[PDB]
Amino acid sequence: GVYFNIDNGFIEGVVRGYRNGLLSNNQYINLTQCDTLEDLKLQLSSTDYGNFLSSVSSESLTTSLIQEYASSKLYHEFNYIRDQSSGSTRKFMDYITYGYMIDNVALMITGTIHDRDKGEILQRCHPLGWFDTLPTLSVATDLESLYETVLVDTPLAPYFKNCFDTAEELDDMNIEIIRNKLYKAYLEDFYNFVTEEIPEPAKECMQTLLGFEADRRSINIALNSLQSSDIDPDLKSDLLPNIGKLYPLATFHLAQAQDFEGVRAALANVYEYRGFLETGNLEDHFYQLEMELCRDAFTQQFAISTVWAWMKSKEQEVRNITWIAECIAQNQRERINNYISVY
Amino acid sequence: AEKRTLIAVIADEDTTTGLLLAGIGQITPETQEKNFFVYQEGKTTKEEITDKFNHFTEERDDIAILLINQHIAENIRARVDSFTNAFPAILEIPSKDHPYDPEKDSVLKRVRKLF
Amino acid sequence: AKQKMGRVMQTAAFSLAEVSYATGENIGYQVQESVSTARFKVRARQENVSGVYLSQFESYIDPEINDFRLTGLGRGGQQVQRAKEIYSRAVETLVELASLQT
Amino acid sequence: MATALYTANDFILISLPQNAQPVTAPGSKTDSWFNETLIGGRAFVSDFKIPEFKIGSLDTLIVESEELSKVDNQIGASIGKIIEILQGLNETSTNAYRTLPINNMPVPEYLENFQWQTRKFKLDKSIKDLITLISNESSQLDADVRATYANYNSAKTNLAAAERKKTGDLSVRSLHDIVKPEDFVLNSEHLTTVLVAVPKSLKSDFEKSYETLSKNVVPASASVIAEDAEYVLFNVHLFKKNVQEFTTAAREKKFIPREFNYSEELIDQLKKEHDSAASLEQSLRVQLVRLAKTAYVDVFINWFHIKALRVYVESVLRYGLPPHFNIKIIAVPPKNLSKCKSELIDAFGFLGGNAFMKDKKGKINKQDTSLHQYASLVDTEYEPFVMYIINL
Repeated sequence: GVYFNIDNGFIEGVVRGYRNGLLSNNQYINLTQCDTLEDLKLQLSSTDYGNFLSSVSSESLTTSLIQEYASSKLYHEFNYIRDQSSGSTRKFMDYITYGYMIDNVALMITGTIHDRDKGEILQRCHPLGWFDTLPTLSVATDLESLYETVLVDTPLAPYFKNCFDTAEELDDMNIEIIRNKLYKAYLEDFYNFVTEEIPEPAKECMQTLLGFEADRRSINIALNSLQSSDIDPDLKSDLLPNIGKLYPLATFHLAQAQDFEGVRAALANVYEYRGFLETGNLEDHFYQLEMELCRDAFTQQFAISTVWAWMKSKEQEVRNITWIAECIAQNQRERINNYISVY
Repeated sequence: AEKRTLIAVIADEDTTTGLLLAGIGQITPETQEKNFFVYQEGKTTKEEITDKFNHFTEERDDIAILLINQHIAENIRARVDSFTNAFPAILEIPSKDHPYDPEKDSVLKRVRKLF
Repeated sequence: AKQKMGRVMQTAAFSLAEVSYATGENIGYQVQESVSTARFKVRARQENVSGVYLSQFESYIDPEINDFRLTGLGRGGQQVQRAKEIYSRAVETLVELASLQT
Repeated sequence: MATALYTANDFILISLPQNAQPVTAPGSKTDSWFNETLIGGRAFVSDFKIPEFKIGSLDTLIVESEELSKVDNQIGASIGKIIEILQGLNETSTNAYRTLPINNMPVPEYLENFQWQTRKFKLDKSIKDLITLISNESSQLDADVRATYANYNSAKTNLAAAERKKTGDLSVRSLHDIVKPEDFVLNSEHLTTVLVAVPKSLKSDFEKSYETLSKNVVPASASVIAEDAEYVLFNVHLFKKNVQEFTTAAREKKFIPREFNYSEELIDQLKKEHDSAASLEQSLRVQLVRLAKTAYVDVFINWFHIKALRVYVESVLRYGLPPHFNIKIIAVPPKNLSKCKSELIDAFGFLGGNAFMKDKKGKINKQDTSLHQYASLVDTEYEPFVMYIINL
């Protein structure tokens, strides 16, 4: 914390200011009391969202347009913080967007197998994961002619190290394999970047926030492989990241997990993930643990992990606002308090 | 008789995705054509709904039930009213963001005459 | 039965809309590409109601496909898997009700 | 404002009882105060008293206020669209289309003779239907200007697309301004012509190899009929069986074949496609500028109708006795609006309520939760006296 504020003095204090706009529990209870999407817009206008839906005017206001604009101002705030970044900070900001570039690659090359139009499969793409040759993934079908033509000049190029193209072009079954393997190599590279060049207070609390991403992705790969996959464990172990808290003993048992109990008995030996697969919504368990790991990353001051802990908390805020606005527009209020608020 | 086992969809994009998750349409193996028509508001043609309705009702006889959103059915009303058979069945079910409205329903018009 | 079907479709339809915006991508394109069999099919049968035989449908679920091979969207992927579970049940209500219409 | 006026002024419409008095500087007649006192005597005060309307009931009065508010925003919206379409077209003046004198007669001056204009609106009619007529008129006009522009934008895309087909890059261009029977054929029985767009680097390689690329090629036919800065356009005449082999050999070599036929219908259709797109855009263009202009004036008179009626309706509903109100429209010279509004709030606000008059200079606007609200929809603070502010 003695050399932090040279290049990161202005960057943190604005992100710390962006943290104070996170909605508290009372500001969520005041949103669950709304009756109309217009009343929810006017309730959000008193927060730090104020007049972000001003160009809508009560007629074209749907519950997806709120999720569009509330996330769009997240993305513009992220771009403003990234434009003032330099050196290792700017590289850290780029490494965050690489994981959205991977999702936009895997969403762009499924819109060409199904022959859906290129102008409408790109408005569903993520704005932070934009690289200049992203629309040109609609030129080929197989993996080799999409790597060697487009994805060499991208920063996703070192991540195609284990994607074995056996000259089968593309179905929907192997694009998910390529997606999981790119995200695996990306989690490896970004963990080594955090361990290598990020300073020490923003190292230990970022290795945990990133090992949680690896553990959640390992459990989701090892649990989605039951229903819509029939694969060997030696080919399944190339999809599980090896940086996390869960790797050396439990991802082996998640690799040969043929049943739901093969996952549950594997996650019963790890201490902080046991009980997730017993009761309740599992996705809510992962989002709750994500927010509890992002809350105590703001409590360490001179850290660049506050950017990660801010944007994941602000994404959870946009998800909670989207869930509430979905509840108060479809007139279902049995689970309106299913939001996640640690702030 | 038992020769019809397919459900065709005429529905808005989000509704057709849902029905398809459940699995009721497909890409036929004898003709290479969907048993679904994906529609979007203000971005697809009035003529295309017409072609799809005819295709599933009269130029297909392996469709058991054709589900159709009332709102979409309305666009192509002449064609919905004019198909009067029960093989395949034509069933208007309430569209998205609309409850039951009796004024868009082809079958209820038929029932009025005689009881 | 028209209202019952309207509702069952609408409540499911909205959940599907929510799942799509929250994860961060449009799923419906990928789902259309993966499907090339129809899981829920029907068997025709004649039931005598009054003098005349009417046509009835009884749905049967055939295990061609279980879900679809597209989910792997990390954390956001659980929202899509659950969305299918809620819809498979909704569609079935529509189908049994749909038989009466015929 | 300073660019959204060029011969207008900005206006405050207020209504007070004929018993109202100023407490800014007591002892003064309301009429005298507006002229002498309000911002250094610079205030131009004009009459705006509109006669009675039938009113059916107390319940119905409430419902009237609801309609006046929504429509008035809707009409404001409709003017926003019309002005946006004129700028879009590239109609900008120094005294129009961003100010626009109502019917080519200054704006403060129009309001001075706006004593309830009649265009199909009658002062002995029922209030409700008139509100509906004014709103219907504007809406129809709004659909008209929008619909015509849509067709204008679409028409422009056809012209642009077509300009590349008549001369541009070779990937959508084949000649059809000119047609000769020794550069193009397809109305033979044995002969056809296929055009090959060959990159300028590859050009010398095309002249050497073309004969050999397929069998039975017309000797010495390869010449540059057209040229740009990326690709060159060639004619080669050959035997009809060879046409498939020829195209195919060529794409491998990395020359790129350009589909053309000496079919008359296609040649005639390409020229016509360009001409017709232009003809269409031109017709739409005149019609659209005229329509926007006519629409503008009408939408403006309707807007001023709503505001005048909305201040009368509000005034009777809050004040009660006396039956007749003293209504004025005060033209504020530019950028002194705030200081003007403050001198009024302090002068007249006392009538509304002793605690309900706060000092405010500039429109205070609140919209945060149900603890702060400001609008005619819902409010929890507002103007204590009846005031609407009109800005162009």
